[PDB]
Amino acid sequence: MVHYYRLSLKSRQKAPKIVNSKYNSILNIALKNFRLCKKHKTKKPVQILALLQEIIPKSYFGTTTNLKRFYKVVEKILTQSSFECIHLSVLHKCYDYDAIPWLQNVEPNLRPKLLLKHNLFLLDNIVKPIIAFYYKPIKTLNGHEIKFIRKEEYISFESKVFHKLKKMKYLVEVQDEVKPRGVLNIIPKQDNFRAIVSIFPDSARKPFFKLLTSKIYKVLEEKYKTSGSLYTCWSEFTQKTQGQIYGIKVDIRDAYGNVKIPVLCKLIQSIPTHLLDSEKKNFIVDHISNQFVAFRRKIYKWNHGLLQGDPLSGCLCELYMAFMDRLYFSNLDKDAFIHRTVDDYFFCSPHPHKVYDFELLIKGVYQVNPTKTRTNLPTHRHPQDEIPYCGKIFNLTTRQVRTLYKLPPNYEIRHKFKLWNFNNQISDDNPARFLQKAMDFPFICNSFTKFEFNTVFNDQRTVFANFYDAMICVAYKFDAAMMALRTSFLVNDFGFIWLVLSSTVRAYASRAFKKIVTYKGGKYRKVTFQCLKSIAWRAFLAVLKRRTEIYKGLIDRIKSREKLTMKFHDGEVDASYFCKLPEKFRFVKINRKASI
RNA sequence: CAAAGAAAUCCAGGUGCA
DNA sequence: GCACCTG
DNA sequence: TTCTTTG
Ligand SMILES: Nc1nc2c(ncn2[C@H]2C[C@H](O)[C@@H](COP(=O)(O)OP(=O)(O)OP(=O)(O)O)O2)c(=O)[nH]1
Ligand SMILES: [Ca+2]
Repeated sequence: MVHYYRLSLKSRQKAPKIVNSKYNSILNIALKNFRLCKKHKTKKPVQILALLQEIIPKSYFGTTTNLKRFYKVVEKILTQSSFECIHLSVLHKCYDYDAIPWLQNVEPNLRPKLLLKHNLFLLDNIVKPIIAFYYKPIKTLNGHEIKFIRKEEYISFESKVFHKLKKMKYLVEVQDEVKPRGVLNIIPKQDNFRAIVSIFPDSARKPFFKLLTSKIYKVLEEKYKTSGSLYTCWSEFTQKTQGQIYGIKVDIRDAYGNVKIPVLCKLIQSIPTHLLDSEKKNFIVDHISNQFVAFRRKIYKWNHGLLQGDPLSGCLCELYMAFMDRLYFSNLDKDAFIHRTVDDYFFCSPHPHKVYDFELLIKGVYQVNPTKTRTNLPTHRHPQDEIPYCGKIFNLTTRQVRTLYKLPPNYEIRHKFKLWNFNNQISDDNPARFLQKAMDFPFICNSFTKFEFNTVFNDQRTVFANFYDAMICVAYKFDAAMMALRTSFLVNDFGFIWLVLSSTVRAYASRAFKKIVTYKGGKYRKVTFQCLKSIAWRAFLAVLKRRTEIYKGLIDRIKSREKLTMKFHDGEVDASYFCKLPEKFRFVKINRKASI
């Protein structure tokens, strides 16, 4: 039933001085060296694997190659993603049992069991504790990526921010007997920070909060102009605009923090009575006026707009922005396009000065985050025709929409994928089931929308490009799962791989084909299932070719068994885009190596 | 002083999947 | 329930 | 880098 070992540090344990009789005495040496290792702690940087080599004697491992099996697991811990696991059997399979000196008295029957127990003891009582002793795992919020930060460096960063917040009077200490609603967490955010409350899990008032949220959204639906969907707005705008489109995307700085609580309170109190009780109005006003958080053994009032991480802040920020929109961003020209997602505005017009006027208007009403502004206005510093907005890239010149992929340089793309689920575990002899979950649709489904696959404003050229890019992601997930099979399942025979990949190619082409038919428009010429299959195969080939030694036989079947010919039925499509990794995808890191 | 342990990743909405 | 996305 | 709780 229990197949997985979690890589996360939370599973660590307090080590004893010695082990009991049924554990072998060899661990006492590592325990002794472990305590001695901490007495030598230096601010100077440390390499964990080097430290373990001073802690765990070679004689524990027997052969130096048996040591490598264990340390490969540690290296995975040092480079883990959120939720990542390994198979427990990795801790005892294929070890050289004849060469482990402290097992030579145990019967051949009982050896693997004992090695699992001692390896687990080392990992849970020495390895993970020594990592946690030196480092703090920071969840970076780019996929499931984790970065390990020296504790001194993390505390120093956190103390800078906390001092700012007190100095600005955003955080004000109250008496320690005031009850807080959660714990303040300062998360690193690309050289900046995100102050959130981690809300205390209170399941008693969750139904009440859902009720209040539903009430606020009914106020919004009933009393405020409901914007068309982003897709409908772009479709109608591109259809009626004949010239060059000009446009701007802007982002509000510190959006929740700059909600003016006195204005929001007045707004809530003016909601009509049939839409919100007097008690519920008073409850919300009291709720957002008295925000109390715990931090480092003290209790603070939060006095900077709405607390990020409180469940009610979401619908209340929307209420505030809808009000701002009614006051300031309504009755705009019929010519123009506008759409707002939370604090992000996308404004376009065929008239450049109207885009300029909108920028001036938005900058008078809000404080803008100027690092996030994107525009093709010629007067601006670095104009560009591709505007990122709501996870898509809108090309103002060609009117084409492409999926936005967030892949910084030297980003390990495996951090995007959740290959292991501790609640739904898969046996080490069921590699097929592991791959089946890895190739399921939902993780990539946001690249399979009407934005990518319509032929209303998108040409076939960009429909095919969107599909190829999505299948590049799928192929990278397949590769990441394959790495997991060989290092954790220890799969020897890979016969079934050809079929899963064939079924996966066909399932994804079939999903794209249906979306293309559903969202067909005037730019549709001819899209064939066969052309989509060929594109999907070429995406896999482009990714598999990054490890041609491992995938040589697989690459060779693809080329000898599958038709890779692409009848685009559109002379504007460029075939060479489908013969190589797109540039955004060409530089992602695919080899994991510990740095700490 | 020594050791041990702790220093808390949350929320709304969306796509959907099956 | 799952696993992605937006802010 | 702090805070408890125990040698
Ligand atoms: N609880 C929570 N709220 C979030 C998260 N991401 C965004 N929000 C909410 C609160 C932010 O104020 C608002 C705008 O999102 P941003 O990502 O633009 O952050 P912010 O505007 O706070 O700061 P900025 O100056 O743009 O870096 O959306 C999140 O991960 N957790
Ligand atoms: Ca913002």
